[PDB]
Amino acid sequence: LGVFDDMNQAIEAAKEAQLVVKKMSMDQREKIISAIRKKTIEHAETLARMAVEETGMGNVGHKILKHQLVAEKTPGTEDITTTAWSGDRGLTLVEMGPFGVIGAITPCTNPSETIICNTIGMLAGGNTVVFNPHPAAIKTSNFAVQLINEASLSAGGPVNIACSVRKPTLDSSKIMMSHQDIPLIAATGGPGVVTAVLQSGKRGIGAGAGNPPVLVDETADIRKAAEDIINGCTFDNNLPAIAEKEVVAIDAIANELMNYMVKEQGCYAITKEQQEKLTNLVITPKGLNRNCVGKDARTLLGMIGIDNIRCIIFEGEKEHPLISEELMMPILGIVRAKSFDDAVEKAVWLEHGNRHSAHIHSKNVDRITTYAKAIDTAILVKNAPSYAAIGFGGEGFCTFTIASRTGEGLTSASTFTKRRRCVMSDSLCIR
Amino acid sequence: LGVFDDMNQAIEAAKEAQLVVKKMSMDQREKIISAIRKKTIEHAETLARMAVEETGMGNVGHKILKHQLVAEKTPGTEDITTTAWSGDRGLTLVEMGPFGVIGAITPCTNPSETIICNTIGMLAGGNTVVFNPHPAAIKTSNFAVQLINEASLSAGGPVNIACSVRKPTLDSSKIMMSHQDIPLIAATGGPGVVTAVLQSGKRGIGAGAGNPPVLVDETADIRKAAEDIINGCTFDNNLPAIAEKEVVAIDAIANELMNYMVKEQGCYAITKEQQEKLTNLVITPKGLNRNCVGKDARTLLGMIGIDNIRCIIFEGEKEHPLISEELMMPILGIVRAKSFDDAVEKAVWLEHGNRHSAHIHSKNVDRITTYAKAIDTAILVKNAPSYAAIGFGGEGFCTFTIASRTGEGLTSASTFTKRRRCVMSDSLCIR
Amino acid sequence: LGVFDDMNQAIEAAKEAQLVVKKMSMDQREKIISAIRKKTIEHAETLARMAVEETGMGNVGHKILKHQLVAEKTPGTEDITTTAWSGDRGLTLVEMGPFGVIGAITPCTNPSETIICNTIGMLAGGNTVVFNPHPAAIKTSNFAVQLINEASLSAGGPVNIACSVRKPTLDSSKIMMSHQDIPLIAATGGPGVVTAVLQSGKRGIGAGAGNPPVLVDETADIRKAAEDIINGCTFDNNLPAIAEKEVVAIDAIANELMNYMVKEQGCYAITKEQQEKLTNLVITPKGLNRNCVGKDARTLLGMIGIDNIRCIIFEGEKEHPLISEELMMPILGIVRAKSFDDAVEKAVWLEHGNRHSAHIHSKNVDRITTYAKAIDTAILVKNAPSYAAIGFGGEGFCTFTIASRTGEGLTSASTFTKRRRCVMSDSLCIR
Amino acid sequence: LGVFDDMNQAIEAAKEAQLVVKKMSMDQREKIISAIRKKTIEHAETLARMAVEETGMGNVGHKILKHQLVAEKTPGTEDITTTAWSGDRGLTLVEMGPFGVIGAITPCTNPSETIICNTIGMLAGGNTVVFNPHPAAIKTSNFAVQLINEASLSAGGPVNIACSVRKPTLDSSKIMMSHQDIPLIAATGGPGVVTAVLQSGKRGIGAGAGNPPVLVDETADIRKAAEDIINGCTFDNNLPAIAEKEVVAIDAIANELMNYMVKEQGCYAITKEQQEKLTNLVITPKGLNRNCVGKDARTLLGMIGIDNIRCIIFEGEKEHPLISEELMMPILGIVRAKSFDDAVEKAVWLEHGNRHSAHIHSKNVDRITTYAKAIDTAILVKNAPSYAAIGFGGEGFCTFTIASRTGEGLTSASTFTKRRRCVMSDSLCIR
Ligand SMILES: CC(C)(COP(=O)(O)OP(=O)(O)OC[C@H]1O[C@@H](n2cnc3c(N)ncnc32)[C@H](O)[C@@H]1OP(=O)(O)O)[C@@H](O)C(=O)NCCC(=O)NCCS
Ligand SMILES: CC(C)(COP(=O)(O)OP(=O)(O)OC[C@H]1O[C@@H](n2cnc3c(N)ncnc32)[C@H](O)[C@@H]1OP(=O)(O)O)[C@@H](O)C(=O)NCCC(=O)NCCS
Ligand SMILES: CC(C)(COP(=O)(O)OP(=O)(O)OC[C@H]1O[C@@H](n2cnc3c(N)ncnc32)[C@H](O)[C@@H]1OP(=O)(O)O)[C@@H](O)C(=O)NCCC(=O)NCCS
Ligand SMILES: CC(C)(COP(=O)(O)OP(=O)(O)OC[C@H]1O[C@@H](n2cnc3c(N)ncnc32)[C@H](O)[C@@H]1OP(=O)(O)O)[C@@H](O)C(=O)NCCC(=O)NCCS
Repeated sequence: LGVFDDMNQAIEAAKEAQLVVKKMSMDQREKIISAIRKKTIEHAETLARMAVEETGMGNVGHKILKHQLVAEKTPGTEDITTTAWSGDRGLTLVEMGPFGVIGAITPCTNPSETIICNTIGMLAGGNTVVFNPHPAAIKTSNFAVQLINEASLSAGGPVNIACSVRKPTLDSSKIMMSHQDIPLIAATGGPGVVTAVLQSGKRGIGAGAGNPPVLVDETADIRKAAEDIINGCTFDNNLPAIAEKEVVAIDAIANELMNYMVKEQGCYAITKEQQEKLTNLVITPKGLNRNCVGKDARTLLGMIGIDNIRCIIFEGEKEHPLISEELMMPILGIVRAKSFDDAVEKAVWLEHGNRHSAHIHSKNVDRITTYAKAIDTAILVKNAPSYAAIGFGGEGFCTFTIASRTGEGLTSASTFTKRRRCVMSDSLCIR
Repeated sequence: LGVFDDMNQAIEAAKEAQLVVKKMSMDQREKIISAIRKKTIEHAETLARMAVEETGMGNVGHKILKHQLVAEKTPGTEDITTTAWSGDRGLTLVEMGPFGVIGAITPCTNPSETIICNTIGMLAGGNTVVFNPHPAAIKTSNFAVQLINEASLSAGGPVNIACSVRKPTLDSSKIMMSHQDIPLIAATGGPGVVTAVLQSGKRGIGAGAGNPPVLVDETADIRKAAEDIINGCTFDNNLPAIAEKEVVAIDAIANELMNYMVKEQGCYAITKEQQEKLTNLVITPKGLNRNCVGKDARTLLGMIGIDNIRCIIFEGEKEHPLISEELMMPILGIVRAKSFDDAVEKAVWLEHGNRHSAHIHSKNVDRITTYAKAIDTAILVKNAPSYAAIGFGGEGFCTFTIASRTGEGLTSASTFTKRRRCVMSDSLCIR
Repeated sequence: LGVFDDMNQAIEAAKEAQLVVKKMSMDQREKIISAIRKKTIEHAETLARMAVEETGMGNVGHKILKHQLVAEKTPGTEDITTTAWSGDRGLTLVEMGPFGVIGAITPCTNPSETIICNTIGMLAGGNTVVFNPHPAAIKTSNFAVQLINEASLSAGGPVNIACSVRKPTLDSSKIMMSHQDIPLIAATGGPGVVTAVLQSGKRGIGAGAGNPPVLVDETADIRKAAEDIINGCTFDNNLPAIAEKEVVAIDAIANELMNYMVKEQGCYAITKEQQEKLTNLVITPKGLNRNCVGKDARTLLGMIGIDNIRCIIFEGEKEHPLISEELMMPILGIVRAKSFDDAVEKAVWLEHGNRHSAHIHSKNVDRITTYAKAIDTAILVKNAPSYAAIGFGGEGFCTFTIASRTGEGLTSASTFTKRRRCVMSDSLCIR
Repeated sequence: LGVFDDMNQAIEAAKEAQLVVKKMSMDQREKIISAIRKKTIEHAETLARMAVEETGMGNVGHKILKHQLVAEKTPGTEDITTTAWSGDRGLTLVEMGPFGVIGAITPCTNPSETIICNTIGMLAGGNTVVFNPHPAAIKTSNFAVQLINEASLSAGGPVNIACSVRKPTLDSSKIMMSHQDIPLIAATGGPGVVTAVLQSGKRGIGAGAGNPPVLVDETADIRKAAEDIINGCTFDNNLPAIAEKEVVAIDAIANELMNYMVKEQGCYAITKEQQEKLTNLVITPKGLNRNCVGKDARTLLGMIGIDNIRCIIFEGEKEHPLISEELMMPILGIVRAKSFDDAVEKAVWLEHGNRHSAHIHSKNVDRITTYAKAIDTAILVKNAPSYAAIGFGGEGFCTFTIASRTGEGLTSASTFTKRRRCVMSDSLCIR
């Protein structure tokens, strides 16, 4: 249901559906969107269980919360807005119109979250969407597509507002990328897929990688910073791109911070020898060990023969491979800094020019400003866990497509629209 | 001044300048922008004369007005705006940050207009820009770059906020497109350059082609529609992408309309035989005749041995090559329509799926709506000349980079920025 | 529950509640607001029945729809918004803070609609409210107050977010008006109460009277204009201030229009003699006959011995007392106009400088503009029934407090807040 | 020129002018506004000198800067904005229309600043204005009116966009307040005039009094706080309502702060005996000594026989009459606080429920938030002089009419407009 044997079929189906969607009222779109939100909540446990079973990554309870967040806080048609300028020369409107059929490449970390979040946004703007799901999360992804189409059916149709394929491949992704009925592709993934999309001759909205540092200075609430940082790091076993993945801590509070992490936040400190063993396990000749990504801390420790604990920590240099590299594992090094400017320099290196996400615990407005300016990320969270950036304990809406590479930031319905100016000359200014 | 021997030098220079620009206050940027506006006005006659002399296209008086429009109505730092959401969970800001060094590929139709308009916008957002000017308008383009740098010098620097090269080529455009210090390219030109940009692995903001129809229905002010349409068509000899390039007229008013065009608007009606000769002249085995593009009507008529007149008109079918093809010449066919829905169908075919610009003369709100929905263009002008779309007799700002292919519409400073969300958790909501 | 024996008690109670509300999160306010919306829908039939029984005015089915509209389309906390300006000099925020305890004077036409609509808006902005209900609709009004407090209790409190008195009087309204703990009064009623409020030394948000003309010109869809106009006029038996209360029709379509009204819209045309009898009935030495206001057409006709029909119509001069005077009865005179400018002149006289509401059926953009500029009302509806102005078949939110006298227009949560500027100097601009 | 013998003449003249202004284009209004800005700058020295000579208050150099600020940063027609909502049900616009002729009551502290600032704003929205100037600043005020009319003449008229009377009185203010052609009064003054305006049966936009505390905590940059606070306090000899008028300082930094004030900021510390003499001088049986208001510190000290120095300071209790009372003199008491919460409590008492202005020097986000929430003022400045609140070293526009009593905050053009909703049903949504 919405799932096809080949990519050309999927696209044609979505194209037919879009002729209806584009003519639907906002109330009609919103009825479908409401049905999607409801079904996402109703089946959050199933979606969450499916992802862990299929990919081996993450954990069920956190994926339930992520789907609840998508359902509650993804913008709908209220995100489609109009500007008006009027005067003696008349009325000029700027509207957000559909692109048409949008292609979307989705990850195996937040598979159904991305699919459902993209769909709500894209439908609100009058589009339909065709997915090429990640090959490691195909069943989970297509289940979400099927749910979306059931929701639309329950609200009177049409079917195929979201489409996918049974056996997504590099080849089927290439059919999408070169298909002339797809004017826009939303690429949520790694530099591999995204560069390909930005080489397609289409507009591409491109997520990128991150390696988010969290800087803690001596003005911070250190007890709360420990709680926030481990909560954010270990959320869905560090799978989210936004999650804290290393700490830069001012010398004077580093011991207090790590002590709290061990004593109150379920962190286990590993020795140099244990760091060496863990490094050899999780970084391989083929790169990141796929058998380790998104595993919980107790499992990773077990894998190297070390038997409550939810995070692995240690103090190290920024160049340490478990600190400099984005692991998507609950492994969190603490880098000690001599001074604030030292700390900012370390955090900037650690972010690696991704301009994705960065975090700080500090009560000082000048410090916060300095860091924000220097690090220049799509996301900056101050005195909360990273997930405050997508509306979990922070103001603002949720997305799972953070267009750090192409600059649109946290994408929503308005992102996936074409701008149209309508100039009504010398009339309809009523003033 | 701002002009370099090779593209790598240009880019490095712009990159150095941008480290200063990004740290400049809005007042500092605006001082430079004001100086640029002033200099553009001061040298509009020179820029206009240079373009006609160098390219052989357009006319001086209209290019003066286009530069005046750029100077008066291109947005500056006021276009860089901030959103805030606040509540018990604190304060979330969304800001527009710089990309960095932006590459820009510019046309030979509105060469200096595009360069100056792009620069004002890009500087406002904290960027610098490197141009690869059109090879047919190199001297005009680089003069504009030099003016921009003189303006910046007059306001205290820095130099190289806008850079270019002495001898732009396909090769130098390729250095820009593949340069890792350029994260964004603004491509103002034809499908050739734009597709290349959208294959570059960078975000590309892409202008496209158009073929703007103007539909006149029987409710229109026909005398004024004749005036508006010929004024818009013949503006800078039909060079602008937005200009009217064919008419679709309801049968009942078509004769009245064309009569007005001949009697009051300086139009000359050509016979079938003359249409045939003109077609053979302006469409060639190599495509559009470069020796004809942007020539005035008296010149084009002279070229086929026909000796006040500012536009060539005739009645014909939509498929007629002087009607279906975008000529950028003051040649305007009138296509007769049986009914409104017939007229909309003809206009939609004639726009060729460019979703660029379209125009209508009608006083009927339902008719206007029908047409606007069906034609789905970045620009729709109602009851005015096309140039009302860029702020000449219409509400709204000016641009010369209309991103019809990639969907950003009429570009301005905000277009050329990265979005950043800053989440201040549990503080700085003062309510 | 929320209802007190005397006004000073009510105000103190609301004042205590407001110390909690102002510190509530938007999510907490919205939980209560959601409960209020739900309860309003659940008890819409009861509220509607109570009003007709108590006041003798209006009709139950339409009052059900009015309460559904209030519940669905009154803005909540989303209407409380923040502006931000940032640059080198730091960050400036403008926020909407509470006034405190707001007093409100409400009508007997839309009693509970006004109370519930005011409360949702006022609560969203951090205020509480104290009502002095209309003495003709006390039981209906206080039932609505009780419902509001039940909703708040169901969501965890506090009680007394809305308060009222058991026996509202002119005297108790004067205690409210002169009470130093009430910095703002929202006055929904007649010139009597509103002027008193604007003499109170407090800010007053003041509804005024109207006499809304609907102009139909020869370009209109006349069959649909007949339907829309009688639907709008007869909605809740013409009680709403926005409702059509006289027609100005271009000569050429007047007969067609009235024919449709009689043949398809349940209108009964009265003779001059019948007009005379009806005039003597409904206009009295004491003014409008209270026994006639808000009665259906069949009843009014019966009252003068005339026995499907839902509206009384006739053709007459603008000065005819059943045309020039706001009756809040389904009595609708048609004034014939020679020309558009004649029609605009007649409609402007008929609106009596209230600048409240006016309506037009016309497909011509210039005509619409002319009329809109000339009539200068808080509300102008084009080609729909009047109730499109409050979100019933038109874009936009619902209100029952239209501040035509003081200029705030269709009031909502943002209306009832104080503006606060917060200047964070030389920090927290992250760009 | 714009100045009349009696108030009825002034109002009729303004009423005639407004029929033209309301029909003027934004470009036409802005041409006049530009001329007003230019003339204000050109004659700032004259306006400044006139005020000091006439009233005996303030100082010329600071009044020059205040007029430069008015000219540069008062919003014009860009502050008049439009909202649009569109969908299947059509297009709804909300516009800002004129009130008409606005009455304005202006002060003798910032006489011409208020007049010019009000006029720019009011003209932008399509209004004209009639002033009743303060009787102590009549010549200065009417000079400003004359300048405004010269500016309008220079831009082609009309004359009388701003009107005044030769001999303003309580009686002429009452003619304005009760005049039926004035639907709105902007009252910039003391509780006396404002309450009268809020008793007039008109909408009144009401400035109120203040007594702005500046709280300095132990996290502040104390050297800079000393500079900022004395600069803000002593600006135009403490005449502005926004200016710092007492300090609440955390014990631990109070001595450092006052030491800096004496050593670097030209403060003179007075003994208890000198405080007693100064109190007897400046507070009298008739209230504030008019012969002392707005005098410089050297003069006030001289007046009690005490002979570089620009501010008088001393440490005292909050109830000390030179601390608790708003003096509009460069007299600044420092109140010592035991703790932050103590300091907030003291500052809140000192503001006296005016909800006007308050200030803080602190680098701590939580502290700032606590204070902002507790003090609930129209203006809160953090880590700058008070005048950052009107755009002098802070983000945001300038006003001299801060509607603290009625809640509109820092008034501008949009403040002085009526809101109009225009519902275009089932057309002109182009999506
Ligand atoms: C989670 C992860 C380790 C799983 O690895 P995996 O199972 O081997 O799958 P991969 O993502 O490496 O991709 C396998 C191949 O399919 C491609 N691919 C990825 N997503 C695809 C999709 N929807 N559709 C089609 N092909 C896809 C990849 O490019 C790759 O091809 P390649 O061999 O030419 O490089 C990996 O996806 C990853 O590291 N993702 C992080 C990217 C990201 O968004 N990071 C921010 C979050 S912290
Ligand atoms: C005006 C015009 C007829 C002049 O033609 P021209 O002098 O032959 O120049 P061209 O634009 O055709 O380009 C010549 C070559 O340089 C390329 N080129 C164009 N702009 C370039 C630029 N800034 N920098 C480097 N190369 C450029 C072209 O791709 C082309 O290469 P190709 O042979 O591989 O196709 C032509 O530019 C044109 O038709 N432009 C319309 C595009 C447009 O924006 N239309 C909307 C306005 S109505
Ligand atoms: C419906 C209506 C005819 C009922 O008349 P009514 O039962 O006699 O009640 P009234 O509104 O005339 O008011 C009776 C008295 O109580 C006053 N009053 C009205 N509302 C009051 C309220 N909430 N609380 C206290 N007193 C109120 C009135 O000022 C009046 O006092 P008065 O004798 O000094 O003038 C009358 O309210 C009316 O005409 N309202 C229209 C006002 C309006 O908003 N029109 C736009 C809608 S079309
Ligand atoms: C500066 C000041 C001390 C000068 O005092 P003044 O010369 O005696 O003039 P006043 O303002 O006291 O007013 C004198 C009388 O004219 C009235 N008045 C004030 N402004 C008026 C105006 N434009 N037009 C007509 N009457 C006016 C006053 O109400 C007063 O009448 P009253 O005797 O019934 O009370 C006094 O105006 C003042 O204290 N203003 C502060 C109000 C304010 O805005 N404070 C915030 C700034 S810190």
